[PDB]
Amino acid sequence: PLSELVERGWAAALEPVADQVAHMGQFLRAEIAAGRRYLPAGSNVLRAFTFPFDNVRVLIVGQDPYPTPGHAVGLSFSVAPDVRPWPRSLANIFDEYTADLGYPLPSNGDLTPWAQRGVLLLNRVLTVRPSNPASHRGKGWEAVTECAIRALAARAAPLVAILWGRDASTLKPMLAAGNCVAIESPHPSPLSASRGFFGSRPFSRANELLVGMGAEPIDWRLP
Ligand SMILES: O=c1[nH]c(=O)c2[nH]c(=O)[nH]c2[nH]1
Repeated sequence: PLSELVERGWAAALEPVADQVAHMGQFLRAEIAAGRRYLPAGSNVLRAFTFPFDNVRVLIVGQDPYPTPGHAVGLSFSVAPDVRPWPRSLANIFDEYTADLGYPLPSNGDLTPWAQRGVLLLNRVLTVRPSNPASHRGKGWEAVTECAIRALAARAAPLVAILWGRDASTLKPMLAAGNCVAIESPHPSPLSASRGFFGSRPFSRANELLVGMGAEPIDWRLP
């Protein structure tokens, strides 16, 4: 029952895909029964939707959770506070963080503070088989996250989208079709590094766009 698993706003917003969420629940049970594992932990799978739907001002889109055991924590790109070294994508994100914003290197890879402040860290696919990158594509997550993005875009509220998962022509449509949605283009991914990602200034440009739409900027500062 969605209201059990996600925040009040999110439970209402995701009502249309409530059965598909239940189905993914049956999928993950079937995987354990079949002797395959999944990440992140069951209690972290919908973690992105445990922060207030109404407060979201930025969407960061990834593709799939980290396939390495102990990395995936149910926020796109985030890792648990004791994870070191950081995955490549997150080191790349943090290099852009310091360059764009001028802040020092974060103390750890926990992006929880971004989530608390209205950054939706959403992966298109919300589970993965450990050590098998992108193993859960086409298992039914795509409809769920599409609806989430659709719902978010439909709010009479400012939204900036950052696309770090390369599915631009998949996602540009839903978003472009909302009232007050700005999409950061182009769509370099963290692993494209110095071929487009570094200097993309996603953070400062999100804040310029929010203030331009009469919204408060995000405080991007991590501890
Ligand atoms: O394209 C991606 N790369 C990652 O390294 C990653 N990590 C994550 O949670 N989502 C994504 N998406």
